[PDB]
Amino acid sequence: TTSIYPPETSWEVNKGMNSSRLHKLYSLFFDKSSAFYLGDDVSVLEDKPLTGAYGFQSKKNDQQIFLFRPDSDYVAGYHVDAKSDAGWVNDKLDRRLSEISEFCSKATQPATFILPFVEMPTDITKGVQHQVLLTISYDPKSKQLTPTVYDSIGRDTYSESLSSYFKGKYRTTCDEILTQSIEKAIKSTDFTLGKFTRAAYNHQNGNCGSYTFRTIKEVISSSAQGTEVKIPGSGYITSNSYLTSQHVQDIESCIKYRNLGVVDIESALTEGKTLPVQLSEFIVALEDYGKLRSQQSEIGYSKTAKLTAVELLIGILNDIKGKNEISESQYDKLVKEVDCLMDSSLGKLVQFHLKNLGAESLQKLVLPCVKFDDTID
Amino acid sequence: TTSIYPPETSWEVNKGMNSSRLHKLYSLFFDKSSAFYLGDDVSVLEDKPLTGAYGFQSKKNDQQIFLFRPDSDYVAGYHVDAKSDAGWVNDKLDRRLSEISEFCSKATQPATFILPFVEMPTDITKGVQHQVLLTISYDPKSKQLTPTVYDSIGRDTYSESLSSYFKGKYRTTCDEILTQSIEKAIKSTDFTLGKFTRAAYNHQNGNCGSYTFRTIKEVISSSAQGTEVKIPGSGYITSNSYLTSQHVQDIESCIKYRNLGVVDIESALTEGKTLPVQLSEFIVALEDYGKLRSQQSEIGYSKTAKLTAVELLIGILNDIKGKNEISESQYDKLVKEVDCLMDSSLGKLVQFHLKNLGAESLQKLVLPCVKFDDTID
Ligand SMILES: [Ba+2]
Ligand SMILES: [Ba+2]
Ligand SMILES: [Ba+2]
Ligand SMILES: [Ba+2]
Repeated sequence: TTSIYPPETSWEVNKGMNSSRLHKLYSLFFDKSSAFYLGDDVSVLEDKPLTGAYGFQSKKNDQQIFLFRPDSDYVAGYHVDAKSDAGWVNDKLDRRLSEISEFCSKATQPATFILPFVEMPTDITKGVQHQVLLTISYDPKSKQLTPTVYDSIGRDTYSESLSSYFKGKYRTTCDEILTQSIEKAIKSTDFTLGKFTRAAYNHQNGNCGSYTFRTIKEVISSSAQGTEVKIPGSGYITSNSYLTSQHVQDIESCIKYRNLGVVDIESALTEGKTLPVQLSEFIVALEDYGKLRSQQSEIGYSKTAKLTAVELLIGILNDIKGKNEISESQYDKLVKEVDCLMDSSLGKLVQFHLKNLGAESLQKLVLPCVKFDDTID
Repeated sequence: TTSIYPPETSWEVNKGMNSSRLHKLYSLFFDKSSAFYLGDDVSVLEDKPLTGAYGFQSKKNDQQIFLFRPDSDYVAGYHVDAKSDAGWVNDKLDRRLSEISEFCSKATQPATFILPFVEMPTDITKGVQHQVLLTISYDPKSKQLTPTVYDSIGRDTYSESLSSYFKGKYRTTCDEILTQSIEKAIKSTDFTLGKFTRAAYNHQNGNCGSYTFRTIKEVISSSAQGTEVKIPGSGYITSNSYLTSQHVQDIESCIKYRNLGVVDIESALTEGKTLPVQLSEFIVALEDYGKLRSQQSEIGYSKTAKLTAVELLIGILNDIKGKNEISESQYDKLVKEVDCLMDSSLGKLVQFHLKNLGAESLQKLVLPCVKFDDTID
């Protein structure tokens, strides 16, 4: 168990997802600068905790929404070979299903449970893991609950499609073992099991993670009321309108440039709070850029140039955090390095932080806190 | 512990290396069709086993060569931040170093120990692991032994180079902790420690694995006698001449198309044997192609077309293995699918296997074993 979610500079959406990153992204849900912001609901009065998840009262409804914090251990393996057994669900995931069942056994209000999880083939050697989303909606008056999976990799086109017969020899997904796990989680045969369905969308053939996150937003908002809206018809025209570029830079800037504790997040979705960006984060980001840039592995600006720049910027940033102040000479030295710190990736980092610090530039940011006298060097 | 090394179709060199694959590649060392073939030496008379490694008497020398079977656990982590401590070496790797030291404490003949291992930064979040190679050469009359590391990622160019000063703030490699582990492995202060050196070659910035394998070959052959020959001067002109395309298709075809037990390998380097390709392998390869092709994830031929083809080919291949025979009708059905089974990747697979089965084509391969009568459908 590790408790911080560092800035991963040089991370991009095509570089794939994991439980920690996804959880970090959760912080966006209450940030109004963000297109993932839910002003569609509020938190659940401090009761009914349902461990592992964050609760939400609908502002527009009597409907309650429980979104699970992601887990390295929510995983479903499936056997692609169909002579083999359908698969396994990880005993924690199974556990959470049993727990939903038990939350619903006593529930006076309609609920929706949103669990993100990883779906993988275990026969083959690739072991592509794709980020994927389960939601279970329960109605008390209807005495029943309906499973659904939202799958981003839902490409396949007729040429690459599978015949009814060959489907018999080959599993492309974990639906068999998963439905099994669910009808196992409820049996007093207490509940009617609504039909299991799977929502696929356009042509992915590892961006799955980010679509999953977007879908969580869509799934929550759409539950204040309204049908579920995803790409391939019954929704958005294109994948690009659905997950917009403003959704993307939001996600990327979050992962790429921020340093967030898990406590900070937990508080943030418990109290319906936004997490503003501390200056300490700017410093950590710079440091990580710094470490990564110095690497050799997987009047233009050089490595030692970039590094001296980061060193100096870091220094100044600290002396600002230090009570204290900046000195004239230091301001000059920064000015010489400004055009370098605004260059490329490092620039994007810096612009992110200046934007969220309420400063137009490095000079503007740094200009107060400077002590002057007379003529200085 | 898993004991087979399946064919990974769709694997390519740019897709990176691991302990099992690398070990599988070891099988090429005695195959004369292969450019990795050592007709430069023979095995060690069955004595002096030095557990974990394979021994070799030099045909041209009194020199002994011990190449280690790779391990998921031979790993060196290093801290890129230099205010931090240099790193860690995995207690197994350390263990093997202590064991070399002890083999050399009693040794009457000059030896060279070749250990492949993975080198990684632990501060940063990427955790790029790059396949890398240690060799330790001991002389009894010189009372001493010399460490060397061969590093393929040895790119960096002056712009992306690191100043003497910034080297002080940043580690790009595991040399510090590694040299430490070595001078720790010998202290009675019994041995003189030859100077630790590191051989880098051209411009990689994850092919590292395959270069490492090539280097093992170079390191072994070059030890029958001769200086060590790698790319950046003191060797081959270009990386492409060093690791030739004939080296590459050898490696790829090995990983991609073969099914090899670890027992088969162990025997093969113990007895100096070649492993010819069983027909069973062809069948396994086809099956794996089959599984992977049916997947949706990370008059032209369709998925269901390709699959029916594989199904039929597999069927026929089995009936061949089954004592038994093929039937006329079956031969026809194959003929209809021939142009499909020769297409693209599947084709490359099939051509690999036909080449190593002593058959010009599918029809030629399958043509005996067919029973005829009169006019058949
Ligand atoms: Ba289970
Ligand atoms: Ba039923
Ligand atoms: Ba150790
Ligand atoms: Ba010394």
